[PDB]
Amino acid sequence: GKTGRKRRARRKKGANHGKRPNA
Amino acid sequence: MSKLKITQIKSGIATKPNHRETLRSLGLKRIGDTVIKEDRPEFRGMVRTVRHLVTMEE
Amino acid sequence: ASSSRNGRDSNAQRLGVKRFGGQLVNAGEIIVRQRGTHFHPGDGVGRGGDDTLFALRDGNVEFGTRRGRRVVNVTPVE
RNA sequence: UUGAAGAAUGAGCCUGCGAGUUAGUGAUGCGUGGCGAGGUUAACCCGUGGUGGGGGAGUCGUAGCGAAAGCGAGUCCGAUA
RNA sequence: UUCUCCCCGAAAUGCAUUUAGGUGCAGCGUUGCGUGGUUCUUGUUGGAGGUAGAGCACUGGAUGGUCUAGGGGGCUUAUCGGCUUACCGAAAUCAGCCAAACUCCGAAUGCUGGCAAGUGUAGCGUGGCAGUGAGACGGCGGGUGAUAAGCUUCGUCGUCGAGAGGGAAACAGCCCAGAUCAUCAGCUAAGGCCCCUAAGUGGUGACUCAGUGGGAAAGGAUGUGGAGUUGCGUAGACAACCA
RNA sequence: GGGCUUAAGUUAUCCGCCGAAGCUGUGGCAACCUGUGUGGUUGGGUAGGGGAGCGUCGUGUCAGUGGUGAAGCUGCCGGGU
RNA sequence: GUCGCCUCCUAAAGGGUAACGGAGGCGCCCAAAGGUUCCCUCAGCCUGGUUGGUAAUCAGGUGGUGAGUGUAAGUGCACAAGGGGGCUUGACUGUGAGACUGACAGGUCGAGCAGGGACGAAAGUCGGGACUAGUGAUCUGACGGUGGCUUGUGGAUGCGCCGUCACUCAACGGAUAAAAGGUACCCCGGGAUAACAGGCUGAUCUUGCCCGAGCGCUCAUAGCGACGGCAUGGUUUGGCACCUCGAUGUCGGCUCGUCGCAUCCUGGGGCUGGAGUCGGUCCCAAGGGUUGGGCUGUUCGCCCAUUAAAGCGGCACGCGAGCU
RNA sequence: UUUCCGGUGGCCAUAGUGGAAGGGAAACACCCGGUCCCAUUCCGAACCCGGUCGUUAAGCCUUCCAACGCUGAUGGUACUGCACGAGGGAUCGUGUGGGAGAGUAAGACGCUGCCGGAAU
Ligand SMILES: [Mg+2]
Ligand SMILES: [Mg+2]
Ligand SMILES: [Mg+2]
Ligand SMILES: [Mg+2]
Ligand SMILES: [Mg+2]
Ligand SMILES: [Mg+2]
Ligand SMILES: [Mg+2]
Ligand SMILES: [Mg+2]
Ligand SMILES: [Mg+2]
Ligand SMILES: [Mg+2]
Ligand SMILES: [Mg+2]
Ligand SMILES: [Mg+2]
Ligand SMILES: [Mg+2]
Ligand SMILES: [Mg+2]
Ligand SMILES: [Mg+2]
Ligand SMILES: [Mg+2]
Ligand SMILES: [Mg+2]
Ligand SMILES: [Mg+2]
Ligand SMILES: [Mg+2]
Ligand SMILES: [Mg+2]
Ligand SMILES: [Mg+2]
Ligand SMILES: [Mg+2]
Ligand SMILES: [Mg+2]
Ligand SMILES: [Mg+2]
Ligand SMILES: [Mg+2]
Ligand SMILES: [Mg+2]
Ligand SMILES: [Mg+2]
Ligand SMILES: [Mg+2]
Ligand SMILES: [Mg+2]
Ligand SMILES: [Mg+2]
Ligand SMILES: [Mg+2]
Ligand SMILES: [Mg+2]
Ligand SMILES: [Mg+2]
Ligand SMILES: [Mg+2]
Ligand SMILES: [Mg+2]
Ligand SMILES: [Mg+2]
Ligand SMILES: [Mg+2]
Ligand SMILES: [Mg+2]
Ligand SMILES: [Mg+2]
Ligand SMILES: [Mg+2]
Ligand SMILES: [Mg+2]
Ligand SMILES: [Mg+2]
Ligand SMILES: [Mg+2]
Ligand SMILES: [Mg+2]
Ligand SMILES: [Mg+2]
Ligand SMILES: [Mg+2]
Ligand SMILES: [Mg+2]
Ligand SMILES: [Mg+2]
Ligand SMILES: [Mg+2]
Ligand SMILES: [Mg+2]
Ligand SMILES: [Mg+2]
Ligand SMILES: [Mg+2]
Ligand SMILES: [Mg+2]
Ligand SMILES: [Mg+2]
Ligand SMILES: [Mg+2]
Ligand SMILES: [Mg+2]
Ligand SMILES: [Mg+2]
Ligand SMILES: [Mg+2]
Ligand SMILES: [Mg+2]
Ligand SMILES: [Mg+2]
Ligand SMILES: [Mg+2]
Ligand SMILES: [Mg+2]
Ligand SMILES: [Mg+2]
Ligand SMILES: [Mg+2]
Ligand SMILES: [Mg+2]
Ligand SMILES: [Mg+2]
Ligand SMILES: [Mg+2]
Ligand SMILES: [Mg+2]
Ligand SMILES: [Mg+2]
Ligand SMILES: [Mg+2]
Ligand SMILES: [Mg+2]
Ligand SMILES: [Mg+2]
Ligand SMILES: [Mg+2]
Ligand SMILES: [Mg+2]
Ligand SMILES: [Mg+2]
Ligand SMILES: [Mg+2]
Repeated sequence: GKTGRKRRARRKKGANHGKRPNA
Repeated sequence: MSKLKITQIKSGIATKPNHRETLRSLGLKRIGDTVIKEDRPEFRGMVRTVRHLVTMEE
Repeated sequence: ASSSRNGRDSNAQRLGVKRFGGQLVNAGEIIVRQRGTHFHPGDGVGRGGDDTLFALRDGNVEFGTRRGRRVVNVTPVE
């Protein structure tokens, strides 16, 4: 799903270091 | 013996309990705290164990 | 639906070496719990009914080879 | 509640009211006071004048071990082990 | 389930349960008394191992080759015996392989002793009082599941829970960092410096022209820069143009 | 998000700065440790444990006070962690 | 289906470690299959040999563990713990330094000593079995022994102690000695937990795509697309149990629309074509339009008569404080 | 003292396996008997007893042979503690420590203690 894909891809932001709650 | 100079540059939060206990044994208590230790292999070992948290000099 | 013909297991028995090399022991102290003689009784070490190796005397535990066997000895304390 | 600004619950508003109490010479700690190898009374009696005095029956401490007879700084299992 | 502040500060685990949203015991909190480096970290020194990896000694799985017992098909024709065996083929052997329940091997770590140094005031004994025994996500190593789930169930560390502040547009669990109060001082962390928005429309050298940056696969494509190897070539190459 | 290729994109590198309740400076408070002239360490916090208090009502005692105005209510000006 | 116990794997080289994870076993057996002492070495293979064959018994050669082990599996065991003979009862009584392992109940090992034995020339070994399952707390009752106690005394009787017995208490830490069902007539915390919707996921479904065996007289690619491969969508069936159980009303029609384009018609264009007429297919394109009836509660579907056409989907499978 | 040999340990293949050559003074051994102790789940084969004639054929001993097996670095690689990083995702990379297995060069036809023997 689009929402799931965006949620998973949000972990690629700079301040996060490849990790994010709920992937 | 060259009197190693060790200062803490990163916090102990979220580090491993090994690393936190190593900092305690080195006597560092805050970020920016500095201690002087002899050029002894045990202290070199502590420094290399927490090498990502401290910097060392002479 | 379906079912499993498995799910049974035995309780943990807690085998293994209980006193490692150089560790000071008293007479009668258990050195290793085991099934079969993976370690044979050496000098100063007795073997029990369930193949437990225990100390026959005070001293330090060492692991070695006696002829062709892996053995556990208790060197008498200096 | 893993997680609530939550579209989970309750509350319209104010004022008043509304939930860890009390009784045991209960059990067990602690603080403190008294006395101390002793401590302490209960009922009850006297004080119609009370909160004071008497009352040591009891009760805890003073020796333990054993199922017990028993023995006792030992005792019990045991063979005076 | 009603006033305040000071100090410390959890658990959502194990075992058992007519038990599973309850409870007892242990774990973890606090506190009195006692014992004092016994704890912990690092170094050094010594132990037991069978995981990762790897391997084919074993047990299974397996590809091809050689070779072959022995089975199938034929005839001459068979009681044989022969031609065949151009078909099948155990085993053995050669070469390449596979494995949570394979191992001739075998780490890193971890665990556990001795010694040394460092160290908060850690550890331990024994009493008083608990709460908790519904966990969550992330990293790493696994099982269940479909190479699924913000899934489920373990190992381990972290945060959240019970954590404000900075970053992540917003955004319990990610990153930085643990808030004693005051300050219209300074330096930094992560992250940032065109404007929103504090600080560089920074310097120098490359690349991109797709708004790629600012989501995606098998596959496809004279996009573009750079680095090779190699064939042919002023015996005259590749195109274009006359037989 | 505006907008950005005339990078405000990617990348290598160099020089600066911004940036938190982190660190430092300064002032106040507090817990604990220590030889007791110093100083050191510490003070996010739910369930929960420990410690010390504020306010209300009654009451023993002492000192009182009140129609030259108590309680209560309600302003203002102050005080304490 | 499972519940206690044992072995292996999962288990991440100590120990421990969960799932309705993956494999199996146990509720015994043995008077020798226990103790001791001495002796022995297997399976397989090759050769020869009456019956006799792959394989009985025999001989020689080879062969170190691939046989064997009462019984699962692992760890062991060839020095044998495997095979055989002799003699035996230690498958003892009184004990247990010191440890292992559990929250505990508990589970396990054990040197040394005494008594009285077995075996061995002795050294020595023997408190069952190569090891680890073959088991059940307490209560209550029972039998044997003992004689501690006995309510005035002596008896008796009863009890205590020691040994032992009686539970598929198998839901195996064992609620009672004693127990099955119905509730749509039902009544009185949880979104800790199901049905509906939302969310995640995308197996399935769906829509594409890559490869091109083949089919298409001929001719992979007019048009098709085998075997395989890669994804989209989130509307199908599911998986999950995150939201709501101090209420998020659940099918179809009616009414009112709005949005997507994966276009039914109308508009445009390629390739084929295709004589023309028509068609079919890959692009563009969502402006407008997209009928009325029979059957069934239906969605779906079939049918009748039309039409330029009778599209597919989203909006809590749009829309019950709008209706049905 | 040395050499050689017989016993009895230790390391447990660098020692084994296989092939070749040679040796016995004491010793070991095969060998010769079974009368005697004793013995065969039959057998004086073995065990045991009595001899040491015969014999180095074998055991045993010495020398030689890397042939099978065994031993085996250095360097690299896998993996990995800690710290990070990159992909839509299976998964991958780097820093800092540790670091195999296999394979390669190579080693190796054993080493060592005590007692006894015959000679020196
Ligand atoms: Mg999808
Ligand atoms: Mg035994
Ligand atoms: Mg036994
Ligand atoms: Mg919830
Ligand atoms: Mg609300
Ligand atoms: Mg609201
Ligand atoms: Mg509720
Ligand atoms: Mg309400
Ligand atoms: Mg109210
Ligand atoms: Mg008296
Ligand atoms: Mg605190
Ligand atoms: Mg592997
Ligand atoms: Mg508890
Ligand atoms: Mg519970
Ligand atoms: Mg739980
Ligand atoms: Mg759970
Ligand atoms: Mg958990
Ligand atoms: Mg996790
Ligand atoms: Mg998995
Ligand atoms: Mg989860
Ligand atoms: Mg909570
Ligand atoms: Mg926290
Ligand atoms: Mg925060
Ligand atoms: Mg923030
Ligand atoms: Mg913010
Ligand atoms: Mg600055
Ligand atoms: Mg920075
Ligand atoms: Mg703003
Ligand atoms: Mg510029
Ligand atoms: Mg610039
Ligand atoms: Mg594009
Ligand atoms: Mg884009
Ligand atoms: Mg792409
Ligand atoms: Mg500041
Ligand atoms: Mg601060
Ligand atoms: Mg300061
Ligand atoms: Mg505090
Ligand atoms: Mg703080
Ligand atoms: Mg509290
Ligand atoms: Mg007056
Ligand atoms: Mg009053
Ligand atoms: Mg383990
Ligand atoms: Mg481990
Ligand atoms: Mg668990
Ligand atoms: Mg036997
Ligand atoms: Mg018995
Ligand atoms: Mg003991
Ligand atoms: Mg057991
Ligand atoms: Mg005896
Ligand atoms: Mg005798
Ligand atoms: Mg047996
Ligand atoms: Mg036996
Ligand atoms: Mg009962
Ligand atoms: Mg009487
Ligand atoms: Mg007895
Ligand atoms: Mg049970
Ligand atoms: Mg019962
Ligand atoms: Mg009815
Ligand atoms: Mg109800
Ligand atoms: Mg839920
Ligand atoms: Mg709940
Ligand atoms: Mg649902
Ligand atoms: Mg909803
Ligand atoms: Mg669904
Ligand atoms: Mg579910
Ligand atoms: Mg769950
Ligand atoms: Mg409501
Ligand atoms: Mg279109
Ligand atoms: Mg339309
Ligand atoms: Mg439009
Ligand atoms: Mg139908
Ligand atoms: Mg529609
Ligand atoms: Mg609906
Ligand atoms: Mg409505
Ligand atoms: Mg090697
Ligand atoms: Mg190597």
